[PDB]
Amino acid sequence: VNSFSGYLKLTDNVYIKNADIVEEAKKVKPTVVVNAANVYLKHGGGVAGALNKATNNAMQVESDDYIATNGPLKVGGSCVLSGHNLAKHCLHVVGPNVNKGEDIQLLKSAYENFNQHEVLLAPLLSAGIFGADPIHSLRVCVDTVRTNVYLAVFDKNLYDKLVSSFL
Ligand SMILES: Cc1c[nH]c2ncnc(NCC3(O)CCCC3)c12
Ligand SMILES: [Cl-]
Repeated sequence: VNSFSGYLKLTDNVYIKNADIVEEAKKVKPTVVVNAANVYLKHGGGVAGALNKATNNAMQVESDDYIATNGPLKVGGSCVLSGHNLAKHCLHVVGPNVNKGEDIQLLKSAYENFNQHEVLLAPLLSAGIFGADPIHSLRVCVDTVRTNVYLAVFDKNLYDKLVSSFL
């Protein structure tokens, strides 16, 4: 039993809800919130820009130190950093950004990072400003993640189409 509430169940292990991931994380304070990161951990917009804003830029400060030490992530890769006031940990996951010409096949590799965590709050990887089809992203999520994932979809109109088209 967990404190995730109001989710529609899609599979044994995948759940979904129309919700602002920022407001969800503050309410639940999950063990892991997933960020839709880029390789530079520059949290300028999208889910990443919103989460960082909610941390009063502490996420960005921590991220800049991480990059200065370790260099950029790989597309499809991840790192675990602090969750600040939103969660215990933030799993920064880099899905391919179609608006940069990045290979969409790397989306499966990106979702594989979720399997290292028993329970996560997460957005659809490569959706929104990363330019991929959110329906496809949901399919890859369901077919790749085996741990318990609570997907937050910000757009109510997008949320309804995702549910209404799920096979
Ligand atoms: C930008 C943002 C703020 N809070 C959020 N919570 C969950 N998802 C998000 N953006 C990913 C989308 O696919 C959902 C609708 C268009 C992009 C956000
Ligand atoms: Cl977005």
